[PDB]
Amino acid sequence: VSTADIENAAEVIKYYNTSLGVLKDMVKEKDVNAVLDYMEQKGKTPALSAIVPPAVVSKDSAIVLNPGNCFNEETRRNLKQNYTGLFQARTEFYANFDTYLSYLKKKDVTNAKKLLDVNYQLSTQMSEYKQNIFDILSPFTEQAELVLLVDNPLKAQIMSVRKMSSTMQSILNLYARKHRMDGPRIDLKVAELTKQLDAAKKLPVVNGHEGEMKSYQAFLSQVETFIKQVKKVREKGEYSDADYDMLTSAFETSII
Repeated sequence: VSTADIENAAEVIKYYNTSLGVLKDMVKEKDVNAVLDYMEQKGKTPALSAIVPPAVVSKDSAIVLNPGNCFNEETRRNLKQNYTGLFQARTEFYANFDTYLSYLKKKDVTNAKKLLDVNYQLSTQMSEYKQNIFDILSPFTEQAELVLLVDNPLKAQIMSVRKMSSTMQSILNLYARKHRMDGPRIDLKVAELTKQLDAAKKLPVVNGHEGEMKSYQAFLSQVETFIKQVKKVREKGEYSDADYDMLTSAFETSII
């Protein structure tokens, strides 16, 4: 591991961290759910008390649209394509909301319903582009970690926490798709999480890191609790915010 390797690896992780924040901001799943819920309700009643969450201005678009040469050209292309597609779908989704309200003002329920249906599809697309970006990055961030943790006696444990935390967040982001739940996809990701947890459970005790070992095994126990909760929620027939918040809370406690 040279200084060039280290810089490269840092740049990869930098881009991931910026991406995590940007995608959190650009697809706020509960806000998107809220927009769609208001659209549905406004077609039934005036829904006079509602204030739908406004679309925040894009931050760090200069960074995410310009992935560096720490990624290969194909990767750079695919990242740019997915971000570009995301920003376009999001623009449309929010433009369409305004137009929808104007069709309703004109009593044009027929055209309003069609624009609602288009927005359900744009919501799914936004979420797909977001997950696509994480999926693209995953192999490269794993390589970057190996460089940065090369001399760290807890590299395997550290990497397992980072990997499983990403998988839990991916499951949360799917679960939040209230209007178009992909049950089998959630099950697939729970099976990935389970494989990660099985791998983690094989790791040895590292001598002289008594606190870190305790911390790590508490995390593993919480991951197992999370897996079991997601399975129980998957036996139910509809999304609920209570279930989402239970799961997100289970996640947050694991990373404390």
